[PDB]
Amino acid sequence: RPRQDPHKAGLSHYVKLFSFYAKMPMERKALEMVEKCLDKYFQHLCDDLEVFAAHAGRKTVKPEDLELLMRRQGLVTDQVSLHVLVERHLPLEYRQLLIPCAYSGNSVFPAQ
Amino acid sequence: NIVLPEFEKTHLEHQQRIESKVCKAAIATFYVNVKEQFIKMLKESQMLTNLKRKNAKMISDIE
Amino acid sequence: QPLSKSTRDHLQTMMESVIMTILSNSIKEKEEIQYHLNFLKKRLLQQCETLKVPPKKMEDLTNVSSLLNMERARDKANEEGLALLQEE
Amino acid sequence: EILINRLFDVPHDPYVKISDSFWPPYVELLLRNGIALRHPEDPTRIRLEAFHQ
Amino acid sequence: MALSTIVSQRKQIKRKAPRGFLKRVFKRKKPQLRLEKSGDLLVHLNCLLFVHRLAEESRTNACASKCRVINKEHVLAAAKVILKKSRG
Amino acid sequence: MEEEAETEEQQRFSYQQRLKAAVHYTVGCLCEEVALDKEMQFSKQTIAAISELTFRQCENFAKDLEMFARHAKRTTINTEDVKLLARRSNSLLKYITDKSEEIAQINLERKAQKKKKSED
Amino acid sequence: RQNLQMEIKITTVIQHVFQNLILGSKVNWAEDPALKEIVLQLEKNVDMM
Amino acid sequence: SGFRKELVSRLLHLHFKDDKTKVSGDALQLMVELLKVFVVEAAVRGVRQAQAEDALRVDVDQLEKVLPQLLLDF
DNA sequence: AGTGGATATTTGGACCGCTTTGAGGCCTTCGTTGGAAACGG
DNA sequence: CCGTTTCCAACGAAGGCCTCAAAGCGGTCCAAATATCCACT
Repeated sequence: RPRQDPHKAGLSHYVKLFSFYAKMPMERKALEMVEKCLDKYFQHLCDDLEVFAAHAGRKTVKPEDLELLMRRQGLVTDQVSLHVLVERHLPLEYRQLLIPCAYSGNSVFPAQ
Repeated sequence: NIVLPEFEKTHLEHQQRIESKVCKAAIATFYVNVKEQFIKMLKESQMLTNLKRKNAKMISDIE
Repeated sequence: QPLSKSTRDHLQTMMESVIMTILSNSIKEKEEIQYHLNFLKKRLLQQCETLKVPPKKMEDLTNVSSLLNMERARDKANEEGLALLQEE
Repeated sequence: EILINRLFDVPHDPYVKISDSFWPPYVELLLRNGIALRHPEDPTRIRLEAFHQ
Repeated sequence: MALSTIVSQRKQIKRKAPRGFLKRVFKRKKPQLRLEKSGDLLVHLNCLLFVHRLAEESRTNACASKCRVINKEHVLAAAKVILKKSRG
Repeated sequence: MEEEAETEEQQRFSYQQRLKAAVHYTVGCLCEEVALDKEMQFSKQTIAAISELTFRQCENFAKDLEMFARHAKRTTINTEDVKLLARRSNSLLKYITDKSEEIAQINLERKAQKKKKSED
Repeated sequence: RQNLQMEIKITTVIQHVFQNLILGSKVNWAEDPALKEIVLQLEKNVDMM
Repeated sequence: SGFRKELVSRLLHLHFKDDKTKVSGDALQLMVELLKVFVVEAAVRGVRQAQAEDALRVDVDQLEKVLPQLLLDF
């Protein structure tokens, strides 16, 4: 009779991704540490998105706010845009939804 | 030791061309500055070499 | 035999530094005095290039005081050790 | 046609710099369908896939 | 292998992202705001990049500190700089 | 064409050198007024390093300010961008916010004085 | 022989480009027989003709 | 004994992407004080590191020991 | 969007050979050290 | 004739590789919740 809370079930994906990217054997005592760092990072991300949306003048969060945040983080630049990172790190099912593409008589989706 | 005199008179090879007050002041100041640097660095070099050879001789003597 | 370019670059950065510090206090006639400064600096570089000197050897200038202090300490230690050994 | 010509004329340097005429829709289509490939160092240069090799 | 030590995953799990978990987290944290259609995908991408940075930093810290197995202090010292670099 | 471009480049370089000398004098004044009452002495290499690094960091500050201004569709920079630029650590964030409160009460004083002058 | 090699290479490149374009265009080719013949003749080899 | 307005004005204008973007008066006032706070913070960090050593003077080493984290904060 | 029904998911149960860590041996090869010898006074 | 710098002989540990034995459990098969989801209304 196993019991798993949704929080740990959600964090296990990123914990396993960390274990795969480490390419080294890791002690079990680091899992809770990585989970706490992920929680703190999510808190700071939510706060930064909130203040950026407040400064933008709207209540909703738009992709330009996340682009500005990633640019301040040093990940996205003018030359290396967000589309490059999406193509590098995301599968096709998400690229079809994020990056606009034209087909069948200049039909563009999504509308950009 | 031989390059120092020549460079020295280069001082008066500049005085005959520039004539403005503040330019002459800057010339004199930075020239005496680089001269002090030259003298101190060469003296430090000589003392360093002498101290190295003296240390070698003294450790040989104690051994 | 001309000198090595190590002391050359040492002198050039020292002269750039002293030009910068004497310009920090300069207020009037900014650009032409520093133009003349760089001109005469390049001229002194040429004059040093044309000069000849018997060869000599040493190392970088950043480790002069540290090496001097280490040599002073070693000299004092060796002197006191030799004195003790001689007394014995 | 430009990509094919650059691939066939210059075999060791088939990369072409992306211009304003190449709007993002067509470039994204070609990159998604595996027809074109970005330069590994700068995404501003693209090349054609060597199907004959 | 001891239960305390976990070997590196030879095969990576499926690249499917937990969109529902991210939506629930963003709702329980800031319920007054509303996320757009596919903002969770960008949040997932940012999390992937953060995890990659943390992983490489912890790996180099563990390999530089005379250790073949990643310990707690290694990932701790890595997070103390990665969390500060990830905010802006 | 290339000669005039190179002379303009050298003029900009001399301008940059003058700015470097001015900021170096300023940071020297600051460092040598803080060192004495902080019971320690400074070396000239540290002064030059801090000068160069302040000069290089001013460019990053300008870049971030222009980015924040463009994000809000504003061609001119206001206090909100300077407050956002300081959001990395909350200590200097509160410092800059209280300084903006001081600037705000100064603006209130100027507006009150201007209204008093208009009353006369 | 060199002309044969060059024509074979060009034909292979054109075949693969056309196949990828027809795939990415998201069109139903089975309804149009004129395109069906092409998409059925694209995969076969060129040198064995 | 601080930064001047024209100094930082030139510093920000010569480093901008476009000269069409202007700087207001309050932003220019905040910029000089931010630079002053940054330099005094660097100085006090270096001297606190030197006190952690209790050495004879502050030279390049104590500066570079605290240098990276400072700009990582700013 | 609250309500819904269905079907793939998986985590605890159970067991064997693959897995790694610890220890011992033993080898082939560079280095630090002592010494004989040529050179300088 | 004698002290000093230098190449040569030599012990060593040093590292690198090989082998075996013992403790562990991951992987494979398998249960019945249960939760992802797609559109139900």
